[PDB]
Amino acid sequence: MLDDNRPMDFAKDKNSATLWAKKRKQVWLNNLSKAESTSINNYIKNSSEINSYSIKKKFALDNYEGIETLNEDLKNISTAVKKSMLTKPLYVYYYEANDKFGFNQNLESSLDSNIIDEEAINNFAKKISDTNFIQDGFKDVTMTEPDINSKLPILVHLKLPTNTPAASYGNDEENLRVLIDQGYSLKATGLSIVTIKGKQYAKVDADLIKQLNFENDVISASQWGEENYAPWLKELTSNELRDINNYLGGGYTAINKYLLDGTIGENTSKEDLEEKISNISSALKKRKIPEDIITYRRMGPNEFGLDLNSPDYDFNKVENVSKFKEKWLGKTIPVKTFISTTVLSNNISAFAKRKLILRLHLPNGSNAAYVSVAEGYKNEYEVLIDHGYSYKIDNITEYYDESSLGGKTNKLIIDATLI
Ligand SMILES: NC(=O)C1=CN([C@@H]2O[C@H](COP(=O)(O)OP(=O)(O)OC[C@H]3O[C@@H](n4cnc5c(N)ncnc54)[C@H](O)[C@@H]3O)[C@@H](O)[C@H]2O)C=CC1
Repeated sequence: MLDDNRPMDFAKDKNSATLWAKKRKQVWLNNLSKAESTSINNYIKNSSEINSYSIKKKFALDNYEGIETLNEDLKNISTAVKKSMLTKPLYVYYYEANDKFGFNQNLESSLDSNIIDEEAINNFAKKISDTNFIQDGFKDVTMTEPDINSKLPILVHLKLPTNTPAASYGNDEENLRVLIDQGYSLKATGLSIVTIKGKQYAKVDADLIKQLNFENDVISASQWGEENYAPWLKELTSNELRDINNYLGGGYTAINKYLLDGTIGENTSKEDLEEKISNISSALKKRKIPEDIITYRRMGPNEFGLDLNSPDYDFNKVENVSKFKEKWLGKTIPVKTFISTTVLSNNISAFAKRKLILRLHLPNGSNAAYVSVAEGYKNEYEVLIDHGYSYKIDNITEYYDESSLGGKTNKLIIDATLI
């Protein structure tokens, strides 16, 4: 009922925005548990810390204790906002940085700070297409077109669909914000220039979408693999099953080395390698990925032309993160090798200290399989991707892994699209 006579978009009508939010926020607060009241209060005081923490937690090792009360806030904020789901779409607004669209070209013209550079905006148009932008942590927004200057170059005009958990909160009763639950992504649906207060901003029209992404959800992940790839396991020829099994159990080292640059062990044969590759690849073509899905990979430095002892690989120095972002952002990288990925965001013991975390949008219809359906892959959550695809690099986001086992280092989250 609270959405009855509001529009989908309040535009600049700050007064209508307020009336709607007030009645909504009052009812929602009286529906909260004390633990939820407290956690939403914590989100007002330090939303940044909480959101940063959600990232650390999801990419952690299994035995990650973390910080107790922020585990609580993560849960309570999530259950809180689910008590305030929209009954019809709501457009919302917020100023945004270059970073969140993986864009590092200045959008301002050099001549007039009020005027957007034409070639910049053209590259931006290319860059934001064919990409779902994952939004980490919670996202709080506003109800109307901002009326004040921004130092940021972009205005996002974001459509929240029906049933989005989206709660009215805040200290300023005449400018209540909207608190959006975890787990969502952004898909652009338009680009234009808007002029607010004499200045031009790049306006991104976008839809808020939900991609399948299990993060730490082990029960859901495996249930998905079983349902979608047990028949696949049934149909494997003997040799296909054998050589998938060889690959998985340690054969990958020699197989991907060979795919990468043709290396053969002296006791190894060329023909054995080619036969193994042909049986694995043929297997990976038998049942296309049935729905868009995020998968993850702890990547070694060699995958970006870096050695473990290369100086450029020290991401604890600000300068090295910048030159890496300079080098790979927007780039398409061919992948000659099979790609071992995991559908869980969890760090993995054998690869705990790798600094490069792939977060891959794996499209419907890709030649890949949930191989851990096979017997004796308890605790394995692998999707294996056919060789010869490519990475479109969408974004690079740093976070700091404080853990002793993780390597007490900054690490780079590489959002990418398989093409
Ligand atoms: N790495 C991961 O996140 C996952 C690993 N696994 C399991 O781990 C084992 C595979 O270990 P990995 O080291 O991931 O195998 P891999 O053959 O992909 O990696 C071997 C080494 O070669 C490098 N490399 C890989 N692809 C390359 C390319 N295109 N160009 C240049 N260098 C490249 C890697 O950085 C790594 O140092 C398998 O048993 C698999 O089941 C399973 C799921 C995910």
